[PDB]
Amino acid sequence: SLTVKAYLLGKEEAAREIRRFSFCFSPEPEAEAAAGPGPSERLLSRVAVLFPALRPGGFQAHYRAERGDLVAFSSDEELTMAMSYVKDDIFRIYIKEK
Amino acid sequence: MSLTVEAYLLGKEEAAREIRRFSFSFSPEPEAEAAAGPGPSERLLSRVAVLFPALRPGGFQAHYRDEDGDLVAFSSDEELTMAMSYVKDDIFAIYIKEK
Repeated sequence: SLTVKAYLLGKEEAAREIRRFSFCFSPEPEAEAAAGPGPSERLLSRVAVLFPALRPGGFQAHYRAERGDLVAFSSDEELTMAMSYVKDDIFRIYIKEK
Repeated sequence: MSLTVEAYLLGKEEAAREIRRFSFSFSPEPEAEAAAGPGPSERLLSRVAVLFPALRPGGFQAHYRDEDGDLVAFSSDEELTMAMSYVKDDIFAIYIKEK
């Protein structure tokens, strides 16, 4: 399992709301239903129901890189890399509504 | 078994406004038929309301400290079972904040 921590940012980039959810170390939930994506579409799904303060699918999750800068990710291929940075079982990300 | 839950009221300067505690049951949920999903969360959030009338009845969010210490606004039973996993004693501390 892997707990993913999300950080809500308003106008002053200030933590608006904080929530976490238990994730599976597996690559994807389904094998047949999955039509390409998996982790991204899954995470972005929770963040929506967890952060109703903003649109359901009108937001972009930005993750810190080796440099620290923010990189709005939206693809499974990007997730597998994001986890490569964190050595622990905690995946932190910056949530921002479009 | 029993478990006392301590709540901390926060105003504008995040200063302790009011302090109150209530005896809780170690059981998973109070009812089995009436319960329509939730249990501990809906139960705790119920007391905090009657205990902290200074704010809205259901217009508040309880934040609990994590392994890191940061505040995590919880609102689901699944989140409660985890919060208790942190505290080893029979005292559950939480930060109450009115929306």
